[PDB]
Amino acid sequence: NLYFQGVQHTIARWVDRLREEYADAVAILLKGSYARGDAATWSDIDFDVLVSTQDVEDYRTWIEPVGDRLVHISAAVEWVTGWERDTVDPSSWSYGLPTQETTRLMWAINDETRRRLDRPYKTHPAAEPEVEDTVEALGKIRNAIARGDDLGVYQSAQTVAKLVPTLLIPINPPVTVSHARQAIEAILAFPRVPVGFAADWLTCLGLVEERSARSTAAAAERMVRGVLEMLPTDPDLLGEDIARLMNAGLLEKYVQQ
Amino acid sequence: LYFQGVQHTIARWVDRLREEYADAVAILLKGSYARGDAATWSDIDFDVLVSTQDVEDYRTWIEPVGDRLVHISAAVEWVTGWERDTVDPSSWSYGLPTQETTRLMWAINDETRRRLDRPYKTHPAAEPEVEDTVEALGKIRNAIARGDDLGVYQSAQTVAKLVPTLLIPINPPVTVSHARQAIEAILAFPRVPVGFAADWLTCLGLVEERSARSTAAAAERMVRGVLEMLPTDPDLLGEDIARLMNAGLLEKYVQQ
Ligand SMILES: NC[C@H]1O[C@H](O[C@H]2[C@H](O)[C@@H](O[C@H]3O[C@H](CO)[C@@H](O)[C@H](N)[C@H]3O)[C@H](N)C[C@@H]2N)[C@H](N)C[C@@H]1O
Ligand SMILES: NC[C@H]1O[C@H](O[C@H]2[C@H](O)[C@@H](O[C@H]3O[C@H](CO)[C@@H](O)[C@H](N)[C@H]3O)[C@H](N)C[C@@H]2N)[C@H](N)C[C@@H]1O
Ligand SMILES: [Cl-]
Ligand SMILES: [Cl-]
Ligand SMILES: [Cl-]
Ligand SMILES: [Cl-]
Ligand SMILES: [Cl-]
Ligand SMILES: [Cl-]
Ligand SMILES: [Cl-]
Ligand SMILES: [Cl-]
Ligand SMILES: [Cl-]
Ligand SMILES: [Cl-]
Ligand SMILES: [Cl-]
Ligand SMILES: [Cl-]
Ligand SMILES: [Cl-]
Ligand SMILES: [Cl-]
Ligand SMILES: [Cl-]
Ligand SMILES: [Cl-]
Ligand SMILES: [Cl-]
Repeated sequence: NLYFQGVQHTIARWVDRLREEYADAVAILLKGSYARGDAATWSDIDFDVLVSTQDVEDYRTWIEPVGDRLVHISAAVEWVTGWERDTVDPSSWSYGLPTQETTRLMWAINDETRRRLDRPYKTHPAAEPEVEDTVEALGKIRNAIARGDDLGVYQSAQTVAKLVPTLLIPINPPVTVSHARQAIEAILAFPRVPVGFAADWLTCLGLVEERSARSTAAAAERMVRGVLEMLPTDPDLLGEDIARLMNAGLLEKYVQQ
Repeated sequence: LYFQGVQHTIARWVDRLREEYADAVAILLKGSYARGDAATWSDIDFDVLVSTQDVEDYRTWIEPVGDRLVHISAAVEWVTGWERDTVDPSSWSYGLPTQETTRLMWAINDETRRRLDRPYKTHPAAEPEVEDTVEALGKIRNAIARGDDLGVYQSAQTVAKLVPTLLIPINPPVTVSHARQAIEAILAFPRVPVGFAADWLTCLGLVEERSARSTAAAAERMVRGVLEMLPTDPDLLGEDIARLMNAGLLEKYVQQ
């Protein structure tokens, strides 16, 4: 645990080093595990270096000694305006959940940049519901079952499990997450889910010790049917054609035929 | 006999789409029916390219074909944005270059016909992600140490999703047209580390049985196996990464 003090010193030391290196820098922020305070042995030191130069996107890596160990350091160098702007795009690592991308401002070039970038996180909105593609992936599962392709079953079930949260988010209390592992935690904790959710979702994701093509296909059939019957038929939320088809009973008829 | 009525349904839908979209310049058949490998639950997949800029919309019908219902979908998009899309890697291919099958059904003029009547649309391979593969191994290691099985499984999936970006440059070039074929092509890579085919499925979590312990062991084998097979080229892997590997420092970090 004296490793951790050497890392904190490495972080402080790197901030000044990054400044010296990037004349176009306007702000330097700590990200990831060390910004959250939950780092462990193999955690990386993660920096964003925001610059004034437009269209810049580069990725730096260092391996540096801390006592008798080496630590991995990384920096994403990015145009400041591009970095601020991506707050309107959903994260790709949260299964569609809205996110709080943890930031700790280390340095900023002036007062106004300081005031603007001194926030505990950068937000991202939820990914939109994908009813149609969830239903298609169930179709792929059924096709793979019919032809005896277990691997195809497992693959398509992952697609169903990756998409289902986009359906469950709107009918659950608002929750955000700050990192990938926590996304699994928030989803598993959703108060409003169909019967069997926890085990079914992990089976379909493939994050279990034991399953079969039969049990996996079964989990997906339960989940899709259970979730669709819980969804409000709102055209702005789900899409006009989708809500219409659900209200007409056509989507149900299709799935159950 | 069901698939024959589908063919007639397809032809009928093109006329329909033309009539509904005045701003249309082309309609293309995509997916299973464009490949000719469709089955019972396959969907009829259309791209409807419009002259109207910045348009992105997604349509859905459910239609009778004899004694069954068929799912029909249309992606409506600015013709020019559709065309520009070739510069980005597909999201569904584990980083493999792709040939998105395209069968042009209708085009507004002879020039549009010629610009668009192509057998597929291409996307390039995703670039190698050495750093993120190593980080995900780091996460697996932290997860094991705290007894978090789910964390091990999750971060092993990350390792497995990135490893193909590493194997592509040391293997004969291959492209795929759909997601299921991506798995087949990757399992068929001839130049891979010891244990690759079995381990990759284990880490992806596409197997009947594994444990946190066996999964971590697979990812350790894999990552160490793949890195020693990579050329230390700055253009391929990135400047820092190549330097660090050539210096021995990345290996030292991973094995410490
Ligand atoms: N995966 C987790 C890591 O993601 C990012 O870094 C990673 C970048 O996202 C990676 O960039 C990749 O993802 C970005 C964003 O999609 C793409 O623009 C880029 N072309 C693509 O290569 C880049 N090649 C490596 C860098 N470590 C974070 N900055 C740090 C985080 O720990
Ligand atoms: N996943 C396979 C399907 O992918 C696409 O469609 C799907 C679109 O890709 C989906 O759009 C999603 O993906 C696109 C592209 O990333 C995003 O721009 C969009 N915001 C996001 O919602 C849209 N919401 C549903 C539509 N069926 C293909 N056009 C059809 C294919 O069967
Ligand atoms: Cl992290
Ligand atoms: Cl939101
Ligand atoms: Cl799908
Ligand atoms: Cl998955
Ligand atoms: Cl998906
Ligand atoms: Cl994580
Ligand atoms: Cl967590
Ligand atoms: Cl209807
Ligand atoms: Cl329904
Ligand atoms: Cl397909
Ligand atoms: Cl066919
Ligand atoms: Cl071509
Ligand atoms: Cl995965
Ligand atoms: Cl990934
Ligand atoms: Cl597929
Ligand atoms: Cl295969
Ligand atoms: Cl190495």
